[PDB]
Amino acid sequence: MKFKKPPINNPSDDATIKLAEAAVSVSDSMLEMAKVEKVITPPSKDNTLTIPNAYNLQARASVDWSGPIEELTARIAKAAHFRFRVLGKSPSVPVLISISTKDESLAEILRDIDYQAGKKASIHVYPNSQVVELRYAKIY
Amino acid sequence: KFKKPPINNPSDDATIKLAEAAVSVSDSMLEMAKVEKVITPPSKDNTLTIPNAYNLQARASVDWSGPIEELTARIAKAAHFRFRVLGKSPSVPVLISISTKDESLAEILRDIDYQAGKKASIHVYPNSQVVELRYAK
Amino acid sequence: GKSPSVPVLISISTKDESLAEILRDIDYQAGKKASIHVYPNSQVVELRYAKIY
Amino acid sequence: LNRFRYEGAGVVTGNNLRTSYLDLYLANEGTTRLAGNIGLQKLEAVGNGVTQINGVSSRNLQIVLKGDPKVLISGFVNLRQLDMYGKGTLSLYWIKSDTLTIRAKKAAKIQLAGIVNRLDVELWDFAQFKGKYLRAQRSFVKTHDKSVAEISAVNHQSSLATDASDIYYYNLSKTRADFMAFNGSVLDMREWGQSDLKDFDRYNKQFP
Amino acid sequence: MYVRTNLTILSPGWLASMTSADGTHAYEMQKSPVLLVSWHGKVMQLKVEGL
Amino acid sequence: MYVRTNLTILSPGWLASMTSADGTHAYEMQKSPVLLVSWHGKVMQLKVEGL
Amino acid sequence: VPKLPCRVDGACDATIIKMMTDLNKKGIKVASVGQNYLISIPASALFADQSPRLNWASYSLLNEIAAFLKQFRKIAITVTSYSSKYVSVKRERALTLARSRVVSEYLWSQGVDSRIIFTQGLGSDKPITSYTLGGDRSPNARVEITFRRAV
Amino acid sequence: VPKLPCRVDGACDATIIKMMTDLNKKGIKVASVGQNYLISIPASALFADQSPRLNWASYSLLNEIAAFLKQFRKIAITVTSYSSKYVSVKRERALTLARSRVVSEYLWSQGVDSRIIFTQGLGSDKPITSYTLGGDRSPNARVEITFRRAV
Amino acid sequence: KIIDEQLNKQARNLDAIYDFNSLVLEHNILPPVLLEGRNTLNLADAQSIRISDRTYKVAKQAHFITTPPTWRQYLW
Amino acid sequence: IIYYIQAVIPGRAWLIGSNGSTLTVREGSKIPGYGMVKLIDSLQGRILTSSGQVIKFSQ
Amino acid sequence: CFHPPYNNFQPDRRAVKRVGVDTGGGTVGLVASIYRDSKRKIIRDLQKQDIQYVEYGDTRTLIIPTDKYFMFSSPRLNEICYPGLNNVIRLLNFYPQSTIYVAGFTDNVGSRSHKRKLSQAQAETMMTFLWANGIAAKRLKAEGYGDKNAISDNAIIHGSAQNRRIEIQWFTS
Repeated sequence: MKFKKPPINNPSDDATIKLAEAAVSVSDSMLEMAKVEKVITPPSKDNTLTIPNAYNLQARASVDWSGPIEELTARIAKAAHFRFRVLGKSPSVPVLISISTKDESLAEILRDIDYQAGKKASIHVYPNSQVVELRYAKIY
Repeated sequence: KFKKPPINNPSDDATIKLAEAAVSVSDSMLEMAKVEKVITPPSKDNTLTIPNAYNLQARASVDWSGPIEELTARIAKAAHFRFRVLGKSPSVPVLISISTKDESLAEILRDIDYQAGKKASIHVYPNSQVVELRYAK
Repeated sequence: GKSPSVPVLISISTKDESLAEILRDIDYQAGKKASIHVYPNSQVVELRYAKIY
Repeated sequence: LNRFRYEGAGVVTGNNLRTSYLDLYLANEGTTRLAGNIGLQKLEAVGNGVTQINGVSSRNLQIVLKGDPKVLISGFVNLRQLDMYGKGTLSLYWIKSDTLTIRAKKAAKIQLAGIVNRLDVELWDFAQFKGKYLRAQRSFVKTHDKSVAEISAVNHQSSLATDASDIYYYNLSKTRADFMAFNGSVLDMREWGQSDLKDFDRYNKQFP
Repeated sequence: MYVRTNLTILSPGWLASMTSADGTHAYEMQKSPVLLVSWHGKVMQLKVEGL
Repeated sequence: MYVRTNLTILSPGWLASMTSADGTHAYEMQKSPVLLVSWHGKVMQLKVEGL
Repeated sequence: VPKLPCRVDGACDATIIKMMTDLNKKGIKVASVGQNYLISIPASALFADQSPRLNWASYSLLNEIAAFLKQFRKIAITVTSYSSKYVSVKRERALTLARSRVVSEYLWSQGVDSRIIFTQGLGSDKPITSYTLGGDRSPNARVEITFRRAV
Repeated sequence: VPKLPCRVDGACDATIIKMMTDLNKKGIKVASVGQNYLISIPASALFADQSPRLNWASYSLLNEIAAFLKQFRKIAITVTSYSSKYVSVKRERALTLARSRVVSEYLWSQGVDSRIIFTQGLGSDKPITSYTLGGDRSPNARVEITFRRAV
Repeated sequence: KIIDEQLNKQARNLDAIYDFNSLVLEHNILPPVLLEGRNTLNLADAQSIRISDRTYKVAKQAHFITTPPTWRQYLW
Repeated sequence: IIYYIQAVIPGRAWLIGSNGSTLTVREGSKIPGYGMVKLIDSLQGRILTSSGQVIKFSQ
Repeated sequence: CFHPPYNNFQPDRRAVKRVGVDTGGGTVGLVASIYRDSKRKIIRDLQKQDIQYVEYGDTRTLIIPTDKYFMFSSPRLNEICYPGLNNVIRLLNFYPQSTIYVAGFTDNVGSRSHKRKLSQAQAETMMTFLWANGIAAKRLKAEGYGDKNAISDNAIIHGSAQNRRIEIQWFTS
């Protein structure tokens, strides 16, 4: 004789309600901008050709890091047992990235690192020589 | 006997909506950076390859931050290779900044070329063991 | 058309009519501000604002 | 040439025979070479015979087997149903169909490759289903004790293992669901050294 | 405010900075009771008083 | 009086008005304690206190 | 004085000592030298035989080991999976990879504030016992957790 | 602050629960899902055989369901009337149209707080069961009221 | 106190969703801030109105930045 | 135009072109627009031919 | 005696163990068993859980909350509410001839393709789960829609929580 409905949770907070109500419109705006930009400029290639995948690079990982990139790439080189190398100089303005994902390939993690780097630094791998080498933007 | 759920599960509906929004905006931003990012082909990559000669595999602890001409002549003399230059020294000298304790001198020269970029370049002949510093016009 | 900034306000009080006459009635009530057309061959009800000024 | 039933240690060789349909019922070592282009719908081998057919193309075919044959057919067949209850081997070159039912009881060595829109697999015991190079839109596989199956699912994959049952997929299905009861196993057995291997996404990241 | 450390200070905006040859960073910036750095990929707060 | 909502104002008039891309409405009128809105075809009066 | 915490929260070193000795009496290998801590578990107390299915009671031991691992300050943990020789190389390589993936996912679900989880499995390439009579009961099949305490 | 109304007048959730349970045991189907509510009444509880006339006993039930519907806050109401095949198609459609019109008129003229009420009927054109043995006693002969609770 | 506790409770999705650091241009410069307006009408007085379809305003100009901001100087 | 791969046995393969045309190819075969296939792969879905292109599956 | 992992996909045997521990009267165990396996107490236990059961005419429908029964943003089936799933199996064993339509629904935020993929994946998950319990593969049809038809508005928080759902419809003949 009782009557219920399916979704029942622990109670909420109105400030969290207002935060989510901002966040939905923010998400829609960002989706709008990204869709229009992708439409107006068509890409040509991708970083898969720059970064292939070889054996021992198929170990898995899950991460949460929010710092300068150098400790992160040194740790991933120590995982891969690869020769780690730098090129150029890190500028006085540091490069900070934030990755919080779940169970990815090392190669896809590195491609995400390059994409979030964008026009500040670039990454390359010589797999046969087993080397991960970065290069900062040699400009300014 | 007992299995627990994850601790910071989004139990609350506001948390559900918020985390979903975060996932959506993360994938959108990664998409936009991907569609705007400029890459380079690994065939047209104007970079110095490894010269893979025998003598270039010594360990050196090198600190320098200044002109490049004395540095390349000094590492050539350390390598017992001949060295010459093709081009003219400009008024403002080419400047570099390299400090390391143990690398290959060959990839050190590769880093010299990479910091040089446009105005300078380097060739190496291993048969007649020479290093050539090529200036730009 | 373009919805103008000044809203177009319609008050209706009527019981037990048909849809077509409701449509014709409110199109008459709008008058010089808008127009309604119906394409029943394509099942499309279309309205238009007034291109004025 | 309508119905051909044979027993008793025969060798028949033929090529360039044109027919709409004929029914073969072979027994007791029929060594057959058929290098023609023949449509047919039914075939029966009683047991303990080896038969290789080069070229069969029909709109339809229904086949069951009873003994221990060693058969292989070349061509394209829109098969529907296949049941194996003995100690049989089978291999087809191409299949272009939509609905496939497979029942395996005792010992089957089946080698198929082609395009099937919907595949159902039942394996009971000592089944060795090598269905690699066989792309499927929908795959539904149920394996009981000591059954090994090799699948190549593309889009929708459903897998169940009771115990001591090996199920090896070979492609990244856009939807994967797997279950094991007592001692089952769902595994990839991929290569990992390819230049263009892709990882999972948020839609198929199922943890066994 | 003048601060010597070896972490990477993020939040309140630093006016100028320099580095040693060994990873020690030197910052000078406005007055704030609070700093916000990155340690090892974890963000940390820093309480400063005594102004 | 500076009023933001997503309703439609009726009675006192206003001097200026603008609308967002989502249907939000922003208005500009003189001092008044009350407002009129046709919310969903139904007339409502809104109380504004503390003028 | 109450404005600064006197210790890292959720830490009592007596309780840490007690749970370490409890795990050693339970039969779980715990070892350390300086800052490098390693713990080793045979796979027979977790999985089915040559299988990536998990017993229900094993979640309790997973809860206990997560409660131990919440104590220290950490950065990167590495979990490796090891097995015996069964059919191929691919079979046990995939088995170790799957087992490492499962234990990594549930560990990440639990609240251990490490920045990095590395998982890898190698199958049967580096055994630690020449006596190879047993199958999955033999202690060469195992899982290892390695990390370094920091400051 | 205290002069503002604490609740919507003429409303109590306990009264809502009690009257919907009474309707449910009375035999009229009550259906609640999300914010959209459905109430369906069999036709022979309201009319005589194939006839667009109201029996005098039906007005008590009509008053009851009107007092139920006034409790919520609505914008749009929709009523549908359905029947069985008798002679024609348009004859049954016209019967449903008349029935829905009559009940819509009475519900409007009673003090319910709707804004817009649509009425239409079709008859046998959208059945709900394969049991067509009964005539106007058949359970598919029905009237449905649907609305959405607005905030 | 409770809302500062809740904002510390939900942490990583907040700086995840408010990525300033991808918004930075090539030369470490904060992009400037723009505002929109749809369907403007203002009446000045009798016999005097002014309408416009879309309006846009620059709020604050672009400049150099030594660090990307966070949400803490907006929400704490 | 392009082609696509359908099923691969070790030695022979099934191919579908852009216009829906079908082919079954040997170890050595001739395809106009692409020439002569030198070798195939059965573990991988790649075809090595005289024109230097590599065929793949649908995405 | 039992296993929490879905009783290892065996035929679940609750009543015989119940009458065994009841005899440890026999008629008391019998009346307890016929109270427990009765459909009314099954529906009431589903109402004690968070599952919505609706019968109307001959079409029978079931509604399951995805946020409760699933790990977040995932096609992973959450393992906590296995008593609810056992109740689901025991109820749906009753009509072994009706075909099954199953569908999934999500809210209104994000990429439409992403919503469609998530709903179709969850639909295939539930379909596979039912397929793993003695149901022939021709008896099912799965579909995952996006936000094509809500039951409550997604601009208010509780309705937005209500909107995503799992829908199970089945017929009679």
